[PDB]
Amino acid sequence: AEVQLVESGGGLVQPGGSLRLSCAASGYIYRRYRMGWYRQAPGKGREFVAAISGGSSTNYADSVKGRFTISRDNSKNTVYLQMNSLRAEDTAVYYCAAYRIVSDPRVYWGQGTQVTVSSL
Repeated sequence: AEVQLVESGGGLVQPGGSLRLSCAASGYIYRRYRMGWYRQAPGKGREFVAAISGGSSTNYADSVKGRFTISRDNSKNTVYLQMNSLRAEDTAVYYCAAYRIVSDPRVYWGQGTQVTVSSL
């Protein structure tokens, strides 16, 4: 079975703005895998942002709860991360991830998409 993760939607935006990240996964992943978003700012490591599906309820980091919204679109096999009320601390490389703890010893990562929040 094919395994592929395609991210998009990043870029530059003013503080208080909105960006929408997407992650199209192959049907083998989108159906039976937990899929989460992680971000890595320059100088730090990857940290949890939001996750969905996989039988588990939707989860958010406390710093983004109420601002970010994760969702699924069955007609596109795509997970979306809506980011509203963005701030400078949100500047990072956002990674889409898919993993299953029970049987698969692997976690699948996307290539990363840049999200910059500059005041100009």
